[PDB]
Amino acid sequence: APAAVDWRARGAVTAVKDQGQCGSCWAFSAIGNVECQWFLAGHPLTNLSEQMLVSCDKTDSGCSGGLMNNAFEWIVQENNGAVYTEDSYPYASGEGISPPCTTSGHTVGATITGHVELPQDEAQIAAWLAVNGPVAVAVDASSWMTYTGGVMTSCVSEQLDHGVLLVGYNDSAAVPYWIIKNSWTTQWGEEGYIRIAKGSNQCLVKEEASSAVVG
Repeated sequence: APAAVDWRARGAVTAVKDQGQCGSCWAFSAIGNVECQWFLAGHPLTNLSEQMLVSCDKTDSGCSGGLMNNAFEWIVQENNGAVYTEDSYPYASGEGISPPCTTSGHTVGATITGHVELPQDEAQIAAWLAVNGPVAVAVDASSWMTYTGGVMTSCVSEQLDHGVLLVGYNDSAAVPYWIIKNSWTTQWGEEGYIRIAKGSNQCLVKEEASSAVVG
């Protein structure tokens, strides 16, 4: 809160997952944000279900893409605020297809009441994150298949195409950076994470930032 915040070092972030061949990054961003906000609201960190969104959220398009803001509003407006545990609705879309939605046989792991859309300003996003926790963001991920580690100091920043989770920042480093959880397994990047320079809208990170509200 200023200087540096890393919510992974606060017990607030679950393990890196794998979206597989499904274009479900929107769902991993939205659920990763809910997992962290649920913990920060005073509940034990629980793994929650991306499959629930890929299969049941009909305001988004399953393995053909979606938006974290639509995903948050589908949970509130159509699923009575419920987010199921990952254990009770496991990921089933690794091959690139979303099975039909099942409405029963699952357990509620978290509930949310709404969502807030954050200012398109990195200093303001950092100020909110420092106090309220991890933020879902959309980025241009064109450069990211060649990311091998370290702080990426220049990033292609043309078109938003990927949704991820901002878990921290460090303004004390040589080049200030953001720390981001991705969904392409631990074999990619720094054990599934990436750091990009902060303060110059690298990869269009300030453009579409939002968070679920629980309470």
